[PDB]
Amino acid sequence: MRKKIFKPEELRQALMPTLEALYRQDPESLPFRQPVDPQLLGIPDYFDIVKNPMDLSTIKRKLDTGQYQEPWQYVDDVWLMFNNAWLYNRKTSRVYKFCSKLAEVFEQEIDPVMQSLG
Ligand SMILES: COC(=O)c1cccc(C(=O)Nc2ncnc3nc[nH]c23)c1
Repeated sequence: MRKKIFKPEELRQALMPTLEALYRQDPESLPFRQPVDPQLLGIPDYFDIVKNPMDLSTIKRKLDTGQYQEPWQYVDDVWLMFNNAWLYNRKTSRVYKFCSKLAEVFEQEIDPVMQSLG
């Protein structure tokens, strides 16, 4: 099977608008722009529950520097960010609701872009 047919710089160009769409969500992107800081947020159990943290700044730096070698690796990091927030936070919470808003934006933005890689 063929692997890594796209250049990382091709993935950067194709996928960047889906990431920019998340950054444009105000105020829903604000809890996701920087890594969760458990000390600042007073949630000392965060790293016990969330074993692989992810946030927009980490995704952005990986995409900007061509670290994604397959399109699904980017998609998996975005989903990891969402799934961590839904896992840790109460379904009734503001962060949980804001996560769901971002995931809805991402779903609408990502489907046509993945088709354009077909
Ligand atoms: C620059 O950072 C901020 O301004 C800000 C504002 C409000 C909330 C947060 C924040 O990270 N809250 C979170 N609490 C629990 N779990 C989470 N998962 C993602 N964010 C989570 C950040």
